[PDB]
Amino acid sequence: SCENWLALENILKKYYLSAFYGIEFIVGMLGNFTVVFGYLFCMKNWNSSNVYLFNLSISDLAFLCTLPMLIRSYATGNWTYGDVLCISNRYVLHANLYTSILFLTFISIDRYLLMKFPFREHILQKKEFAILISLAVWVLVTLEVLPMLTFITSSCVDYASSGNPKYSLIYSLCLTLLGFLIPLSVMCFFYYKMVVFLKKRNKPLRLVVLAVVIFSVLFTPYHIMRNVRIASRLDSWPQGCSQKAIKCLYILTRPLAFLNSAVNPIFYFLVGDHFRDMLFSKLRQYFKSLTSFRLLEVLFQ
Amino acid sequence: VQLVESGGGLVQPGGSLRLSCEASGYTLANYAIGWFRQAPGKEREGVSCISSGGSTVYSESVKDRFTISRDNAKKIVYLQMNSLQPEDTAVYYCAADPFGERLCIDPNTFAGYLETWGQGTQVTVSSLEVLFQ
Ligand SMILES: CCCCCCCC/C=C/CCCCCCCC(=O)OC[C@H](O)CO
Ligand SMILES: CCCCCCCC/C=C/CCCCCCCC(=O)OC[C@H](O)CO
Ligand SMILES: CCCCCCCC/C=C/CCCCCCCC(=O)OC[C@H](O)CO
Ligand SMILES: CCCCCCCC/C=C\CCCCCCCC(=O)OC[C@H](O)CO
Ligand SMILES: C[C@H](O)CC[C@@H](C)O
Repeated sequence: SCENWLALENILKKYYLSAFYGIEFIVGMLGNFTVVFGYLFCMKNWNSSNVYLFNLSISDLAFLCTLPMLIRSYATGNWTYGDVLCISNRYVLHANLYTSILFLTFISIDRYLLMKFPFREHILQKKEFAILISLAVWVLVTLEVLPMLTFITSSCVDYASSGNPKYSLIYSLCLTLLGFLIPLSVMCFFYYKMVVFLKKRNKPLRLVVLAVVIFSVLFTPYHIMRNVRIASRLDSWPQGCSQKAIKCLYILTRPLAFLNSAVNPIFYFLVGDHFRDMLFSKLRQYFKSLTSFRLLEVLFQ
Repeated sequence: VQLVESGGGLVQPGGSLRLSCEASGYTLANYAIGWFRQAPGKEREGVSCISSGGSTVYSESVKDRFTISRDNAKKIVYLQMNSLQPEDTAVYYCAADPFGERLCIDPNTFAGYLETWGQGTQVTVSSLEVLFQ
């Protein structure tokens, strides 16, 4: 009766999740090490945007480092890493989703403030303030994700599969609101304010428009399906293949939401500093150091 | 490009000074120019910036008092400083960003990326009334 949806669900986990997470792992690992090493080698004086972007990259690397375990468990259909790594991986996955959109919310507020006060005279525009905020994003998101621990009761299942669906749906709905929808509308609010400032007098709008687009498109199918998935586990939910179909649709959306960790290093090239030009120049300086002998140039000339 | 600042000296509170930033051998066309100042023991503070596209930015401390401009041929950058107060006493420097549309977005951060600076010019705002008190 629902054997087709069941065979499909197994195929989706075995081949689709493992191939899509595998691409995210390569793209994400390369892009995030490029920009991370780029900041540690090129950037000597950091502003608010630099701090958040760097933090966004730590959040991505924390999640991307768990992907080889997920890929193997899906490809073989068995979790061999034990309970603790299962819990800690579920945490970094969700901590990445929610710290990511918050880091972008704070970059958008930085870009708006910089538009009005380019000399960073205000307390909210200082790098010491950015560090405290960054720490507060890590503390807040950890506390938002912590109630998931109560749902773990009854190999390494997705949060939407474990615990009482009645309580889990409420929590999921609050987590969608606090973690996704409110930071998204805050960016939209700051997008509107930037437009009003510009119309009264396009480059600073790029970052906010792109962040609203990327998060709207990547997080919406995942967040709708996660709430539909949990609701479909309720006793009051109708009988049939609907539950199995929803399981399949939900699985398709998960790597789409997690694409964030591979595509969000793009925000480093939208802060007006010519970072790309700095990357090639520094790379050229390491290539030109091979031929040129500065130890002999100073000694003879 | 090699930069050199002109103007600046003693001025009475309420007075004016016009600083000049010249690039002796070539045009400041493809460059963004920033005016920065440093008072003894204090951190370097951005004051004003002009983009290659002619856009102008001013710090909250000098807005509605200072005017940055490029001359007719656009060879020199000027900093007109009106209603000068003792708090404007500092060594004033100019800096040039070859990415003409970059510097003035974030002058205090992006100044850290710049290699071309002038030697600086001393600006002193004081009255004989304070000197003889
Ligand atoms: C397999 C490659 C991973 C790609 C991951 C997708 C996110 C783009 C950033 C990648 C960082 C490494 C590339 C650094 C070279 C400069 C990148 C660049 O110029 O793209 C940004 C563009 O300027 C915007 O307008
Ligand atoms: C500088 C650029 C570095 C680029 C290179 C990548 C960065 C390092 C992380 C790799 C993913 C981690 C894969 C390791 C997975 C081992 C999981 C584990 O903890 O072990 C399980 C346990 O031993 C069984 O019961
Ligand atoms: C905006 C983009 C977001 C991405 C997705 C938004 C979809 C919204 C809701 C979907 C519930 C899924 C409907 C349940 C599946 C079909 C219902 C049914 O009767 O299932 C029988 C089964 O299909 C016999 O083969
Ligand atoms: C797995 C969870 C990860 C937990 C991670 C939580 C960290 C968040 C707190 C503060 C910002 C951290 C990065 C601070 C950046 C240091 C460099 C800096 O700001 O100094 C600039 C200076 O001018 C020369 O680069
Ligand atoms: C022009 C662009 O937005 C600056 C950042 C790139 C060049 O790295």
